Amino acid sequence: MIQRTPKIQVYSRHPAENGKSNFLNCYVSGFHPSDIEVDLLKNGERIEKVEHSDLSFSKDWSFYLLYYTEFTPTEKDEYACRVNHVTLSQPKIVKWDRDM
Amino acid sequence: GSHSMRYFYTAMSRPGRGEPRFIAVGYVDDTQFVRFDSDAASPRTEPRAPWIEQEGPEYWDRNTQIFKTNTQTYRENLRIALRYYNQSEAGSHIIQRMYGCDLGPDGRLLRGHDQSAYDGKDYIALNEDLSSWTAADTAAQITQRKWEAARVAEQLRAYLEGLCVEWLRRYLENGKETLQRADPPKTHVTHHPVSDHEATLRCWALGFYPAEITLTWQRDGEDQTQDTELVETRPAGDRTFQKWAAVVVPSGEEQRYTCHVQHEGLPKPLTLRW
Amino acid sequence: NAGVTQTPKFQVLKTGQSMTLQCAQDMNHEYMSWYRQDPGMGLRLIHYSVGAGITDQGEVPNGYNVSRSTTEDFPLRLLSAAPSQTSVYFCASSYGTGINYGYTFGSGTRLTVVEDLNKVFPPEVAVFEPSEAEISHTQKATLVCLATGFFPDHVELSWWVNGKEVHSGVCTDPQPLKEQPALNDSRYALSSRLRVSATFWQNPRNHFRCQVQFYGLSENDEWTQDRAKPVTQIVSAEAWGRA
Amino acid sequence: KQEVTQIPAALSVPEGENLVLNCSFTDSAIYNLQWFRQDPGKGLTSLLLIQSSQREQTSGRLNASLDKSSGRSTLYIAASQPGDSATYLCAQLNQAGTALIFGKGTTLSVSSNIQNPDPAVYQLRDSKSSVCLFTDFDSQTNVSQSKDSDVYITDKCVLDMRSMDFKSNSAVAWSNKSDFACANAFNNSIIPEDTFFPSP
Amino acid sequence: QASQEVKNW
Repeated sequence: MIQRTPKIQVYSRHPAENGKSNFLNCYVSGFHPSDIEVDLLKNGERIEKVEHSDLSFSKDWSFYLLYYTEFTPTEKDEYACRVNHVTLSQPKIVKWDRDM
Repeated sequence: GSHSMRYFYTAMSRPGRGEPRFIAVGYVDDTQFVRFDSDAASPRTEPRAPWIEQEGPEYWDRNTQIFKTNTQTYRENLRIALRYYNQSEAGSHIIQRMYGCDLGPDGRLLRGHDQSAYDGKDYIALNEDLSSWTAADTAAQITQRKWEAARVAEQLRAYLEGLCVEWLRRYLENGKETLQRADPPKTHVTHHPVSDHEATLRCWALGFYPAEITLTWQRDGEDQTQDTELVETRPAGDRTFQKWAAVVVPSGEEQRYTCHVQHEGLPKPLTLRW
Repeated sequence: NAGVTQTPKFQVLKTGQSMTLQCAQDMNHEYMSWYRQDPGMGLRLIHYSVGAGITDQGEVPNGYNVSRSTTEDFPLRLLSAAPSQTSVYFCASSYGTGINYGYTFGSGTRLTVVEDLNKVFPPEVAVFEPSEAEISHTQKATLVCLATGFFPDHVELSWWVNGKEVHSGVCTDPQPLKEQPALNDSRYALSSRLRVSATFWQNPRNHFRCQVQFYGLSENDEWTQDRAKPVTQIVSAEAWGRA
Repeated sequence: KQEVTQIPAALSVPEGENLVLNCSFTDSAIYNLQWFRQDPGKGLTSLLLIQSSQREQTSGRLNASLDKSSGRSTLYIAASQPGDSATYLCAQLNQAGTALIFGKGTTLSVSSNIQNPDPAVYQLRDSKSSVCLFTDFDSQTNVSQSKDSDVYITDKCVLDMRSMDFKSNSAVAWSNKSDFACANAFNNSIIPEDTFFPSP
Repeated sequence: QASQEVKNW
């Protein structure tokens, strides 16, 4: 079983804005094996409302998947994405940045 | 111009959590139109595109029955590979398959493909002759002999040169409203600076399709263009695509660099800067 | 050599017995199938195998079990025999599920399940010599053979002239006639004919043999009846020249 | 769900006359149509294979057609020979390619030319263990079942000697009781006949 | 449309 590390890219589809609901996207690409545990966290608390796009793989035999949920950004700008894969020795977390 | 139809097969063993799982997904160009999942309560082909819906019951029955036989076949192929590579039956393995036909701009066949993989590594593949295989491992050469004796590639050549091309042309004309839309991209420019004699700047693209796009940071045609940090196109989930390119420029070169935007929907090359 | 070989060709079971029907190919065919033919119902699918270890049911699968451990054999087991399973069973093979190639079948297996093996009976072959009036009228010798009182229909009729078979000037009934029309156990009856030049029969040094082969039980099968076990046997018959 | 219908279910064609066997099916995206012939005890012999893409296919005296639009196929057989008599079966391939939908078949009865007709009856040596042979009859002639009452009768059948180019339809009748010395037992229809007397 | 061709390893 070849092990390929997931590539994580948390970027909102629509531009960030003060106090208006938006889309949170957590793109997971280039990971193999397929089993992945991805969740979106609000201030470190799992959002129990999440919808993931159906699984597919690319020409390099890497699976790619998306999770999307509804979040209302506020200027505390605290939002993130936690991903676990067999290649990840310890779970890795990536914080959402409005822009930088 | 070039139009493709591909079917993506995924079969993965999950010892202890259930029987192996077969995922079948069909794509025309870069658009998904059919989906099959063994873990669905009623395993059947689901429409994933607007034009494919008008199809009648017999279209779905056939594909569904084929996916269901494929579910059972690739489960044994997973068991087969365990004997070939001398692996533990309790291991969790994945078999993937890419096949389809590439159509020429004149409506004639360009290329046919049937590549296969085991646990991410290429197992076997069909050559552009549509008559011979390319076995990677010593294990696949055992399979190549079996397929060479069973005239498998011959049966595959009929599909690739026949049924594949007819229905690809069929799918294109019925969904041309979306398949040939060629929505062009957008441009937005920002600069995130460390300020210690340095700064970062980003050239962006928004809402384009197909995903084919080029982003290049030529610095007024400076010999060096590769300091940049490019990222892969990321889906907006709005059926739209987004991509940004980053560059760290020493402070004192605000507009020396020249972003290079290229998309098929935009016929003329777009060179837009801050 | 090539083809699909089906074993056995004929067999007689009683209710509740077990038996495997064998189907073999060496034509590198990954697909194999099992069909049954019953009058008025056509050929009906029992089981198919798109490959080794893969197996699925067909239109009428109840009472039948199969196996595809090897790519070359696709057996059919009758776990418990039933009167409804009396049929002709055909095995077909092909390279796979594509349209490019076609199916090849075997000779066929005629199976008869009986309530009692007691009803099974060997044939009574007899040969009757040609008519004298026929000689003058037609210049040819009509030789008739009659097999009487044989159950089941698992028989074959062959005319041997001297040491070799003859397929010229021979008529054998396509379908036998039940001695008792309305009874299931009715011992069957078959008629065959051999017409030759009258000179061949008028010559007294030529031998013609009417030979029926019956397919019945084996030494292993039980037979507490006083009569002889109706085992697979040949009941030949003989004719020499007469004037 | 997938039904194949072969009409007509039987045919009777004179020798040397061309005939057509028809087959009906439901059009699919891709499929093959195959024709077989079943001779008693020989199993299924493959004859021709046509595919959905093709419209016609020929081999010697056999031509197969396929119209995807009408869901029908035809088997043309030229210069009908007596040996061509068998049960002919048409079959389509199911949508997933896992099976061959088979029709109930159509029987062919090619009639041989009886050059010189001389309908007659004769008797043979049966008392040892009364059988007689009605033979040399017309092609149109048929038979009866003797009232199905302890008297035994078989249907007609042709043998051919190429030694003398001689074809004879033949039939047998017999009974353990010797009370009847070759009573033809034919639908009480002894009135319209010129056949030779059955008595030895 | 999917290929009905069975590939057995």
